[PDB]
Amino acid sequence: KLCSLDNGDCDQFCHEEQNSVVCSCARGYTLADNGKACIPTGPYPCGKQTLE
Amino acid sequence: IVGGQECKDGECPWQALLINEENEGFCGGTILSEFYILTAAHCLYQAKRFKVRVGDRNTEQEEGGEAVHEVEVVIKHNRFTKETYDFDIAVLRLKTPITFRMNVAPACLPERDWAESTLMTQKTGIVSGFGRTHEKGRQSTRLKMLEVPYVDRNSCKLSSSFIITQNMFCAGYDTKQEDACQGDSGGPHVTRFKDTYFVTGIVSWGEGCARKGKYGIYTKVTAFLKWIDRSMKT
Ligand SMILES: CCc1c(N2CCOCC2=O)cccc1S(=O)(=O)N[C@@H](Cc1cc(-c2ccc(Cl)s2)on1)C(=O)N1CCC(OC)CC1
Ligand SMILES: [Ca+2]
Repeated sequence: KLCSLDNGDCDQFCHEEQNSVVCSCARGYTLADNGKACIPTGPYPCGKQTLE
Repeated sequence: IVGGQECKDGECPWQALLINEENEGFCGGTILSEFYILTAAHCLYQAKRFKVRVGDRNTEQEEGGEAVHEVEVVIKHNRFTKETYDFDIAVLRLKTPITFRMNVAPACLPERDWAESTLMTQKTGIVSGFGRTHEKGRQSTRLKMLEVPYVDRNSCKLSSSFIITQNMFCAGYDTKQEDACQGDSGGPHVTRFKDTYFVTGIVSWGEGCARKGKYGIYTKVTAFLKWIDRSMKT
């Protein structure tokens, strides 16, 4: 249930607070309009295997 | 690294190499941000003063993307004990900011509750370094990576002849000849979630290298996440 089932559809961190899933992102990322996906604020974000 | 595969272009960008006055590498490290490097406390006894190398994959020849940064503040944990390797954590502050590129990128610091519930419950983890290829062998000139699976606490304690504290965790194989070695110490242990890599451990110690019935001991980052955030302000 919630964060236990598919990480609550969050791209990164998941935490429960009086019902309904709350998604959050790490430093160098911004939370998307859907409130689940993490969008980078720079060209080289953390934890990503670079190609360019 | 005993066995495994070598790091390719952009595969291991969080890797940092601690070098002495003769450019020789002694310990590994993890890039957290533009100014901060995560390493082991025991590594600050090998050589001092020391420097930090980023974007290095091959030691015998200089590569297009390598950079040398000097340490400003050395935040070594006060509760560190060389007799057991408990509280084996150190945060380094640099004089100049790190420029991120193809071989240089940081690794995300996860949230304490989410890392224990989601990251620690994962099947495998990834370790990297310029360490020994064999237990008695020489240090690798090429940067190597290895997929190490998480080992349960009971199996971890029963296998070890030395004490395993709450700040320590087991990862690796039981009989297979694949484990981290001497020189990899202070290096990164990353756990993959979707397509993002998070800091979960620090290469600490072990009863030899890839020995049957023995695992690799790592410093548990989860127990020090509040300490790392406090160190990043000063
Ligand atoms: C039992 C481990 C140990 C110790 N320790 C460390 C912590 O607990 C007590 C103790 O006896 C001390 C000296 C030698 C050995 S050992 O049996 O020869 N294994 C050695 C071999 C080794 C093992 C590793 C690994 C580190 C992380 C891995 Cl995962 S494997 O790196 N080197 C060792 O752990 N050393 C400590 C660090 C280092 O100094 C830079 C080189 C030696
Ligand atoms: Ca080089």
